[PDB]
Amino acid sequence: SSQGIPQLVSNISACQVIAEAVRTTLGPRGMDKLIVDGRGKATISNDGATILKLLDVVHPAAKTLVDIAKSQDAEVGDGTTSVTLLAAEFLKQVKPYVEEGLHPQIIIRAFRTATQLAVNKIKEIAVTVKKADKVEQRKLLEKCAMTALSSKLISQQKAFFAKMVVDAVMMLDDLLQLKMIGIKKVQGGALEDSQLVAGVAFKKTFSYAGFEMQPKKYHNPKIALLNVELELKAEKDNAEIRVHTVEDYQAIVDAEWNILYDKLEKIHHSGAKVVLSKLPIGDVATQYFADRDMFCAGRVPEEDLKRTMMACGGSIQTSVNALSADVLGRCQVFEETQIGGERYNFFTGCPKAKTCTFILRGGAEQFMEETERSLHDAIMIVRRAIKNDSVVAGGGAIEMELSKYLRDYSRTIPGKQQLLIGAYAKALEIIPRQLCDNAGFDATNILNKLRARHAQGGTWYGVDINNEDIADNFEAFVWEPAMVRINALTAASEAACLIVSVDETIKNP
Amino acid sequence: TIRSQNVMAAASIANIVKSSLGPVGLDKMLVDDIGDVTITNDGATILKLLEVEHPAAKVLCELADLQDKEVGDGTTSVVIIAAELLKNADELVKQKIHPTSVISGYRLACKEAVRYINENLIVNTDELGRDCLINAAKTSMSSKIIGINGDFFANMVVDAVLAIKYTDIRGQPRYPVNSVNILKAHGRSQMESMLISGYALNCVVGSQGMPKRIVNAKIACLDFSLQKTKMKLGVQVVITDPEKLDQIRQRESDITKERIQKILATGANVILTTGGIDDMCLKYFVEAGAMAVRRVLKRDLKRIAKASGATILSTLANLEGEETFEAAMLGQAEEVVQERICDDELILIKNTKARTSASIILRGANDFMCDEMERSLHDALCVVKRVLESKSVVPGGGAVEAALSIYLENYATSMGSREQLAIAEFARSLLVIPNTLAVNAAQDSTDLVAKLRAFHNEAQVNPERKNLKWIGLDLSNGKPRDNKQAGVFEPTIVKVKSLKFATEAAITILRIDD
Amino acid sequence: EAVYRNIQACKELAQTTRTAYGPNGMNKMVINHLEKLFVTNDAATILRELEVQHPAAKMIVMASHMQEQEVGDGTNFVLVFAGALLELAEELLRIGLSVSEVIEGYEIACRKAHEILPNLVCCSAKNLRDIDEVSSLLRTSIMSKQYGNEVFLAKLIAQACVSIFPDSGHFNVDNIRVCKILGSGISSSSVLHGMVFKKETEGDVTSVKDAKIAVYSCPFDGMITETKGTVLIKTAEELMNFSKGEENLMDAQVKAIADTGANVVVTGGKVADMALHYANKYNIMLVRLNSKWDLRRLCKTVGATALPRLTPPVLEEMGHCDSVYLSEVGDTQVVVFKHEKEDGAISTIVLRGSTDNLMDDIERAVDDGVNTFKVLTRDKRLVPGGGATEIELAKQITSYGETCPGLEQYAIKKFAEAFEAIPRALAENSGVKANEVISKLYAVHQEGNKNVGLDIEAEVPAVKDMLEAGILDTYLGKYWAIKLATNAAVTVLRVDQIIM
Ligand SMILES: Nc1ncnc2c1ncn2[C@@H]1O[C@H](COP(=O)(O)OP(=O)(O)O)[C@@H](O)[C@H]1O
Repeated sequence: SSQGIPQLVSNISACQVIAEAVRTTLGPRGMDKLIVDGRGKATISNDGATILKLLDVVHPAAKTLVDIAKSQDAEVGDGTTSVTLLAAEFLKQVKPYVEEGLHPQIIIRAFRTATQLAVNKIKEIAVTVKKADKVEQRKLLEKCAMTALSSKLISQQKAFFAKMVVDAVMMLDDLLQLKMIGIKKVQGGALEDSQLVAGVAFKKTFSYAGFEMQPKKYHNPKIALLNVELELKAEKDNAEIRVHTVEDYQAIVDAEWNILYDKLEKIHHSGAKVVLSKLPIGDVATQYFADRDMFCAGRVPEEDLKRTMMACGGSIQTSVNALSADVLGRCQVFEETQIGGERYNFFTGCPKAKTCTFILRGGAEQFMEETERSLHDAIMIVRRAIKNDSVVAGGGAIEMELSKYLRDYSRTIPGKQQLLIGAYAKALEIIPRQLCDNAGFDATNILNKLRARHAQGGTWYGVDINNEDIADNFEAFVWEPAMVRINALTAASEAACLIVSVDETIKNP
Repeated sequence: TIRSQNVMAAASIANIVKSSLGPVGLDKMLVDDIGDVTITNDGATILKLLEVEHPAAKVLCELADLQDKEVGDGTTSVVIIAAELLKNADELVKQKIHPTSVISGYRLACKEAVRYINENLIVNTDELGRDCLINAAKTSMSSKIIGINGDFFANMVVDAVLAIKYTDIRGQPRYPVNSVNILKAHGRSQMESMLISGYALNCVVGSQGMPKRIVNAKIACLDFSLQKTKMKLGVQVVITDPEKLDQIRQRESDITKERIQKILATGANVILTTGGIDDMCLKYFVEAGAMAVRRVLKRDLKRIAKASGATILSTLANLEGEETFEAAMLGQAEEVVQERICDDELILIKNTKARTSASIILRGANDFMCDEMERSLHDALCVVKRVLESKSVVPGGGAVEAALSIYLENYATSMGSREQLAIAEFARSLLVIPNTLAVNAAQDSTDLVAKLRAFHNEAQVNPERKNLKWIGLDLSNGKPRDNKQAGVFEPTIVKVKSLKFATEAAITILRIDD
Repeated sequence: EAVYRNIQACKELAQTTRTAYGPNGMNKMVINHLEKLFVTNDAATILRELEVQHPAAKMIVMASHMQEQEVGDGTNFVLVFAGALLELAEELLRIGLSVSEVIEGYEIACRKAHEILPNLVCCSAKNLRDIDEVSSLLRTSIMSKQYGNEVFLAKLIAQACVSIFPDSGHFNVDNIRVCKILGSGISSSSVLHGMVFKKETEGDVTSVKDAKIAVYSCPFDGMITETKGTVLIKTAEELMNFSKGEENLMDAQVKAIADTGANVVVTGGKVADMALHYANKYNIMLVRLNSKWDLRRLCKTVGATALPRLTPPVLEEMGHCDSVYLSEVGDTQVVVFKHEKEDGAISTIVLRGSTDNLMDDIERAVDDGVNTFKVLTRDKRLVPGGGATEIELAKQITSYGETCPGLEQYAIKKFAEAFEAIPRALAENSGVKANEVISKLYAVHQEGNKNVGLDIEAEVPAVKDMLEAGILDTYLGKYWAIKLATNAAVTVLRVDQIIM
């Protein structure tokens, strides 16, 4: 490397390379990437935030871009791809100009003024319908989620999916990581029907006889949060006893199990009245728990424990300790409903209803995975939108609105900054271009008519991935929050200006 | 990829000529033959004398010289514009836009350029009625070398050229360069240069036994010749008779004296000696009696005959004469006066009736700055000839290019087809003439072209600033100048035709694919 | 040649730090020895991270560090000015000048520059302890480091440092310190008196205004558990006795308040909620965590013994800032140590930053701000900084060179050119063609105004009056800057060959 342009163009190339790790994953139907861990584990994730989190980045320019991407992930999470692509394309479109030899401080202040103007234009052109109280607006959020889900192309049950997810998120759910409000998918059954779980519970119970006669509908069960288990062959006593009678050998078989029997008796008498365990439990143990007039769930996932933390208000027990009801959580609903073939046990209704998860049953596998991503995206967008002051038309539209506005302002501003603002505006075109390319590779053909009709008159028109044709991205209920878009554009601008402000990289090994 | 190699070759041949664009353009080295190296900054010369082995450069330069020979100067602009649009179209092809798409786009952009230039930015041969100002600006910029004295050149040129009138198809008001005779002279104060509304020359003094010294109501168009040094040999060496080729020579001298007596009898006071007079005859006939002149310029002789409605070839078969001349050479100048003018013994003839021509005598000081003056006058007269003979003018410099670029970008944003980028990128590429002129003007192009774009946007978006449409740059300047107080101009016909040929060359060279 | 090879190191160092000179200067990323990545503008930290193997580079490096020792403002000016000076010295040696005569000319030109620079003083800080002037004075240093926060940082430094100048003679720069609030807006930073620390303190807020601090580094330890053999112990007595020992230790603390007077204590070791309710019943506070630098600086400033001992307070640790408090400004709770008396009335800035990488950069900005406040304190005289003083000195030195005959004339001329080389570097950083702006400003300085400087924020080469803009610079800082720059330059030009 060398001072000034020769190292800055290397930074340009590095930012292009780190873009290539995200370039094709922008759209919701964009290409997914398999990333292999050094342990030999194959992981699949089509969202740029997770990709960059798993991907190790070494080059300092890529390091800064990924750091800004992670800050945006902490901000929203989906904006990682957008901010990375904007930074990379800003750098790409200043590459011919910086290689020409103009000082990068010029483009620093050029981007600064351009993005301040862009923020002004966003705040001016953003519009609000909000007013979510009335039923019309409830079904407006419903049709928004429907447009997000449109890959399913189902009949009215499409709107039912949307209504269920919007209701689950609107019931007392604040802006959060959303991990507790997740979904599950089940084989068989009709996709027209599924369970609106009022909480979260265990995936599929076992074939034990205690399951069939399990005590459905606990009125207010106190819960026990265990991890240590009782099971066969796990432990034994190496005792030796000389014969005295025939009644004596039962001391050995007693010592093999007596501590376990007392342990289960006391931990069930602790004050809890339903018990969960992360490790497998024996059927014989289940029968003694039925002797305790009680039931146990083994092999529970750790996410069950975390959702119990944030929703059930419980606390970990993890062993026979804590023989008290004080540290135990509470539930308002419990049952078991074999969802088709899914032997799902239910314990739901919590001091905090932050999780009111859903379980899908549609008799397939290929649809409900992209369905998981689609519902994830829709339930995310509604909650981020309601918090923000205003919303703006997304999906490649507002990028073109800003591009047209900045082209018009660049072509009228004097001084060498106008070429730079024009380059900024052309670089801002990348999101429509990548949305089109990742969808049908017809980017130019649709982009030309899109820009032309956008310049024809004031509209929020953009690209529609559903039909590869221009659609009213606003009033087609595909949206991006205005405040989130300000955050994304400003973060991308700061990343780009910071990384193009640097001439040398310094090493002291 | 072979079309991309064509693109590289065209970019190379364009970069060869880029630095030569504009009057401030740098000179170029080019070696057609090992024996000599040529130093020229003229675009036509450098394109013609240079050749490039690559076929694409051959095609581009062949179209360039077609333009050069069929519509005049502008071939350097054609090469630069065509190859810049070529490289930019290659950039589009890398964007997976097929070559035929940018072909259609360039054709549509050329059509819209032809419509726009002829419609909105044009002058109706009147220079908006400010001819006595644009010329005043023009003389300033056509002649940097002169500097201080300035406006007097303009005030003479305007009427000295408007006094001309050629005859041609429907009688266009074209006023050629030769319509004015440049009389290099020096010795006096550098403050004036008397234009002769007509023509001027010098003749013998003392031997003026004829009324040319004073006001002549009527004049002649006659030639003249006197000889005693073997000018006319009616018999040749074919025989060796020792004393038989000297009496015909002397008798031809005597019959030439008879001829001039036949001429001086009719008078009419316009008598002009033709060429071939030996120096021995020149020193003889100043004493022996001659109504002669010191073999004044034969080009001036022809232009004088044209400026008098009578040429000696219409009555005589040659420029010497043995048959008696008819009265067709009876001239018709309104006024002929001899004066001790400009401290030299010139003859001054006013604007002769019928077909006429102009002239100037230089009131210069010393030889070399007056040579500079003789050069600046030629430049000013020729360029104003360009301006007026064009009979239609587009604002010169980068004004038309920047206006066309902004307008075509808007058109592309309002066209909507597969070649939508073609129009806009043609527009962006067409800024290369403002860019090249700014680079050659020792200025930063990113700022000058920027000001051009901003001015043209403000001019054609808000109609309140219609006059802001006429700012461009051609020469080293701190701020781009407007073409209404200033006067840098190019003929609209040659500019639009050069743009059309640049577009056509780009189309032809992109239609070659594999 | 050996001398040219020696000069080349200073040449490359000058080109390295040239991009970072002043406002609108190029940023740089430096990599810490532990591969920590952060971008910075301070050339001093660039040198801190940039290893300099070549001895001439080290010469310029401790020149810059001696500049740090004298006055922090102008540290990069020394390096770039020395680099330009060695560039012109290389030109002279290429012409054929002897090194000795080059040194003689540089020394005489530097001496007259020192005597004439106070003649370039336009005005002085006549009205210290008033925010209006001193904030504007700090503005130039703030913009020298960070250009996006010109006035806010300047005014907060004004309102802080004015509170640490009661003595009217002098003050110690350490009395202004910085504390860290991560994930926060830069504009939310605010000044507070005394040292403040973000991290939580155990016990309810009492804030005794006479809490003679019990000073310790790590009076408590982390979790341990004995193993009877290879396998772990099976008794809780090791925990019960530990809890009772902590309880009786703080009982002895509320006994030893008689000879120590400690309502507060500080530690780097963890304590549990048992210590929390012990403190609540004893009405004391205990800061659970501080960094090594924070603990050590607190140790010196409190003027009391500090040690990581599980021992009740002792007489040998009398607290200095006995009037302790707590605060929450900037939506983050902070513990406060203060003393009411004016002498050594330490204060701190609660620096609020969403990015640690930006946070240490604004740390460097505030450090240079307090340094230039020290410069104004020792000498109130101010000079038209921003290339105005550079061209003025260059013009005067050129006038000397043309008026003084002798072999040193070339040295005088090229020292003037080295002075000229600072504003051209600043113009290169700002993004404007250096030759035209230098020529324009130099032509303006030939008559009339003696203080006009170039406008960094304009695109076309522009020159604007410095006084009406208010980005003046320190007299004494510049004086020492040229002094050390020419001293280092002549020392590094004097050496003909480095030896293994
Ligand atoms: N807004 C401005 N316009 C012109 N010059 C400025 C401006 N702000 C600061 N300067 C000058 O730029 C100089 C840069 O010196 P610098 O190397 O940044 O000092 P240091 O690194 O020790 O903080 C400063 O001495 C200052 O005088």
